[PDB]
Amino acid sequence: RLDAHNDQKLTSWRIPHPLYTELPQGSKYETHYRQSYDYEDWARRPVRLSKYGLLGHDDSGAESWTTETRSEYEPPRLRRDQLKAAGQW
Amino acid sequence: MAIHVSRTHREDYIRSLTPRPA
Amino acid sequence: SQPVFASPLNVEKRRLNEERALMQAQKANIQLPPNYGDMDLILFPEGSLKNSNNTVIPQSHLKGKSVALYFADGADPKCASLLPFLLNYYRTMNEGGANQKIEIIFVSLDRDREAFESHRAHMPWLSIDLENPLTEILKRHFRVMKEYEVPTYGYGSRTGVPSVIVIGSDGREAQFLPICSGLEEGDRALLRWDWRNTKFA
Amino acid sequence: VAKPLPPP
Amino acid sequence: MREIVHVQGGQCGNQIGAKFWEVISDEHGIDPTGTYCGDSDLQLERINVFYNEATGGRFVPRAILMDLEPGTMDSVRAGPFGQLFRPDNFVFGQTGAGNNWAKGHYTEGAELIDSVLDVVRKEAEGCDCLQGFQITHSLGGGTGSGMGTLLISKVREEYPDRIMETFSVFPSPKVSDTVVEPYNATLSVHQLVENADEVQVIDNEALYDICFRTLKLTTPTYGDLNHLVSAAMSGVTCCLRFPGQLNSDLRKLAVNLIPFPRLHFFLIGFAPLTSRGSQQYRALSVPELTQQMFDAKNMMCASDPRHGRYLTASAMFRGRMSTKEVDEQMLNVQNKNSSYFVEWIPNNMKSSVCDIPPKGLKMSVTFVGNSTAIQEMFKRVSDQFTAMFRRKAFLHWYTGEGMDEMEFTEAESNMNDLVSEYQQYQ
Ligand SMILES: Nc1nc2c(ncn2[C@@H]2O[C@H](COP(=O)(O)OP(=O)(O)O)[C@@H](O)[C@H]2O)c(=O)[nH]1
Repeated sequence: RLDAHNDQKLTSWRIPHPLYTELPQGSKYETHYRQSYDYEDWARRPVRLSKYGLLGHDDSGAESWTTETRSEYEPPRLRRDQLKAAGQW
Repeated sequence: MAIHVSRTHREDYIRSLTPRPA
Repeated sequence: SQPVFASPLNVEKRRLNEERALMQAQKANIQLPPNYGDMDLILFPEGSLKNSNNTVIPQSHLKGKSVALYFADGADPKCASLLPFLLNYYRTMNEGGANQKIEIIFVSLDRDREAFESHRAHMPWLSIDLENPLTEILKRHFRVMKEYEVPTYGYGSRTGVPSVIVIGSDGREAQFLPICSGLEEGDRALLRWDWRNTKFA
Repeated sequence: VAKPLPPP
Repeated sequence: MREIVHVQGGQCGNQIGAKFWEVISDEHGIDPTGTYCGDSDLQLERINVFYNEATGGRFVPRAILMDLEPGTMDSVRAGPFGQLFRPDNFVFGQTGAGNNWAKGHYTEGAELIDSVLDVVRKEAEGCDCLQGFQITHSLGGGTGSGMGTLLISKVREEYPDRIMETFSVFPSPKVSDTVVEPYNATLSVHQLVENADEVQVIDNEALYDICFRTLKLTTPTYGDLNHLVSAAMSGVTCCLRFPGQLNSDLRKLAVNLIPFPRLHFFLIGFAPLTSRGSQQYRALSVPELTQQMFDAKNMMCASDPRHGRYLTASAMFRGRMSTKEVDEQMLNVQNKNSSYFVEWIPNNMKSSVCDIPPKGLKMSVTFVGNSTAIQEMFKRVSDQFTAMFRRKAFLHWYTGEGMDEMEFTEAESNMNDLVSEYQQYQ
């Protein structure tokens, strides 16, 4: 019923009868900022909080743990190999 | 002071939405 | 004959060596049955030993090595405590030398498929998989169990899980590592692992 | 236990 | 090797200590069923400081949860990580010390000494050589302030050469819970100053003030407040269980800071404490750890250090530090805060290198400070206690069990002697 210039928007309330069916709850937003500067999904993107609790500022873990002696006092020819991959000379 | 749901932009709404969403 | 006489390894040993002693007997002053020093074996078949990225590694790689079977379990909390200490000792002996020096075959006592996968993604050394009956015959050959499920043949309980143990060429017991044993000296017994007379020739 | 023979 | 004996006293010490073994099990990777998970070398390499192998492969904490009201430790059972402690490590209670220092210390706690000193000397003698004691106990209630300090007197008098440590939460001037605040406050302190090695203070409304501004949370529970304190507990003994370039022992911390035997009271901070809305705004650098840690509002005790002057203090960094960017900048904060540090000690400030960070961080820092800024917090303890004591109020329940007028005045005079000793050293 749109060929005759429909003037009553009551037809769009038959399906969302309880208003708590989560289909019309926050489904549209038509302010000028979201109609001029907006890309495909970079508005409704969840933010990374933590995975180790409130003390976790971000993700480091114990798999990234090596002490200063074990990290750099390593066997020499392995360091000769891995610096060769990144400009030893 | 009235306290509303995290949808409303009254008092804080950025970090208030994240740990207990509502 | 070592370390036990009643094992699936040594009963297949005393079988296989005996008919080929018969093959030399009817072909020919041979003596029957053949001696223990005269018997020889292949311990691990062609498709047994699997490395980290799940490709075939030949048995021939194991010359000039100190190879050791590490009885273990993912859910066992003794094993979860001894696991990074064995990770330390395996690491520091490989690149502590110009040639790779020690080697551990991972032989497991896990519940199911997914249990071994969680206990294998963190292992650098070789392993044997559970559905192959080499795992079952090896644990009776070394007399290793959690508790008494299967009846031992008049034997006791030599080790408790875990116990890493260095092996010989013909399956002989080389020298014992008492993680939990009569010595029961935990978390340090990998220091006793010498690599001079324990060579897999 | 019965021990292996040392190398002669 | 080194062993630390943990004791939880009072309602607060049980909840704070519950979140201590929450975070320590997170550092070393212990599944709450007892087994280990994490497959790292250095997590359990030094594990005997807080754990004992129990011939099942599990790691029982060396802690003794201990009170007189059974409900608050029964909720430790119902809560997470209540399965690690031994059942023998619990000292039961039936009557419940109802916020009375006299009931906790003298009369009803006396028959529970024979069970808690029996279990602490059993776990002490089970090792080769003990290192130190650590407790968490409250100064606001009765089962923490009165009966917790019971344990302090015997353990010091039967292990004199060893050291001990307290995490003491204090009554608050702004918010008023447990109307018998200053009796438990003064009665705990004068006994504490003669049988404690070093005591370091925690204030409740400083913990709420952190969670309001720097953490920026609307309404969480006490579990967040215990998370900050467990961050400080993890820090202050991180090097006792992890390596470092410039190490730190708990009694290294004692020798390097305490001048004089009468003053051993410290102020505790921890950094970083920033909201997740500013984690993208925060590019984690060594100087912004230091300026955060030298912020009066970051402190876990709500005593303002701008009024007082720091005598000596120690900063303990964790993680991977460019240590010259640590220590010449640790000079650089001494130089701008020339009026915030005392004049007769060159190098008032100490640096420490713990080589392992906490969970979810590349680097953190734990602050401990011997300051003259505690004398204002002890000043309104004096003003509260004198108002309670001007014409013989609130204290006949104490004297009904054997208190004397002679000894309350000694509690007041000893602690006024202590706030006097802070006052001259300015
Ligand atoms: N930091 C902290 N403080 C607490 C906790 N529970 C209670 N408190 C404080 O302790 C006071 C209650 O007295 P309390 O010491 O628990 O009485 P008790 O049962 O005799 O130990 C209140 O003022 C609270 O602010 C907690 O879990 N953590």
